[PDB]
Amino acid sequence: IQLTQSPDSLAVSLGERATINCKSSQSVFYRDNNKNYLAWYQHKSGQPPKLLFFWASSRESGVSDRFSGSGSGTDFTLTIDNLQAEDVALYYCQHYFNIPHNFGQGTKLEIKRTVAAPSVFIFPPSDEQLKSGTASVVCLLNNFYPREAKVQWKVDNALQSGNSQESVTEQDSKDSTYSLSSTLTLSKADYEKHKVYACEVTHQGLSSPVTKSFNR
Amino acid sequence: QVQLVESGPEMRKPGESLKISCKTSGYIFSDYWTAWVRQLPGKGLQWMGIIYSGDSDTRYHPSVQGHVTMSTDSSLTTAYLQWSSLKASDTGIYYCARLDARVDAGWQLDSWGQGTLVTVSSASTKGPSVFPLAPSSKSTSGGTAALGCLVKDYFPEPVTVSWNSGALTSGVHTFPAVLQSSGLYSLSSVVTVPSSSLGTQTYICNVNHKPSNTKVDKRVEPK
Amino acid sequence: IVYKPVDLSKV
Ligand SMILES: [Cl-]
Ligand SMILES: [Cl-]
Repeated sequence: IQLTQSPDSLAVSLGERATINCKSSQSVFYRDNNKNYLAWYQHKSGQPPKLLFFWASSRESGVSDRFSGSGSGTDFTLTIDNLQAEDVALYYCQHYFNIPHNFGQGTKLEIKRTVAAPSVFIFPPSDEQLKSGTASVVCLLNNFYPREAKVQWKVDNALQSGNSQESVTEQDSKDSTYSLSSTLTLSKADYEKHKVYACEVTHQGLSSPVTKSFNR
Repeated sequence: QVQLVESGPEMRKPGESLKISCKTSGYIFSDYWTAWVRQLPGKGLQWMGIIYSGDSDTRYHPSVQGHVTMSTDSSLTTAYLQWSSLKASDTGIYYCARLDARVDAGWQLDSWGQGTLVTVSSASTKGPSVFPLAPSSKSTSGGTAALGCLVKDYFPEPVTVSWNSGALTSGVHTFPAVLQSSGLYSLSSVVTVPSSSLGTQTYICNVNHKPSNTKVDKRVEPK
Repeated sequence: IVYKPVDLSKV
């Protein structure tokens, strides 16, 4: 038996009701027992899956009063009232009527908060790395919302291309922000040719582009 | 303390054998099954199968059945997941978890293992180089100093990074690994702290890459 | 369609 969750992705504001539905291709309600062979799971970043519900509606010990398990037959529903920041996770319904005990596709719950501009920092390359032969300049955008941020590297005001790599964090469980690092990687030989090393950041929270820079 | 504890991250070549463990403690092992759950990349969970210790009764997902094998050693209170001949496609995070075997009780996964990243590749293992992202004036503003460590040039995942042996934890941002053109991963971990206390506090990242046998404790002095 | 659930209560 296959499970199709709906939606795939969902952005919900802090304090609103979040609704995640689960649909069976067959049916996980055994008429004799009066019980739905189905569970619900939460899966945060850097942690294993935590069980929310089982027998559709019956709640696990320690799980929040705000969470609710509901629905019967084919159609089921997870309902997170008064959405807190820690509820940022992937959500999975799962049946155990027959083998295999298939999980759903996954429902990603994102949190919506107010616009937070990034705190932009820059790190020149270490003397340890410069001795080893390479030079990595890290630019760090710290704690912002929404997710979408651009970075532009400028070596002596000249737009770089092809020599930087970036990565966004997962969304934070306390303050609902994203962070981002970008790493301009050069050779020591090329790094020594130029003076000014700048990181120009664009974001919704910022009115203009913010440049954090230094002289070699 | 209901606790399943799996083995650390494993690295192999295609063709090679591997068995990962799932050490079950703090409850009666005969009361439960032990399931295995593959974490799909991006999003998803494939229920692989289950195994019971006293009976040795195996039930698998019809796709993975034959390709993998389960086994349990009742004396150690441990469950296993063997691979006779690994493919490159086998690479992924693999969880274990308990399923309740009592009469008229629900077969749901209430307690889970931490997870193990099995990685199958012909590429050579390489340990990282750990470079200090030192706090300077270009990372200090508003009474808040930013500092970190740059864990460059490694294979495979994972690198795990703690700070001050796990004592420093609030305000840390261990980023996801970027894949370089060379094939090797690169990664940064940073933290925001008070700029006042940079003189009285020592900040050390504990870079730990189990595949290359690399434990590194790197003190991040100001510049 | 299947009405019997596959039992796994080993006890
Ligand atoms: Cl984070
Ligand atoms: Cl300290």
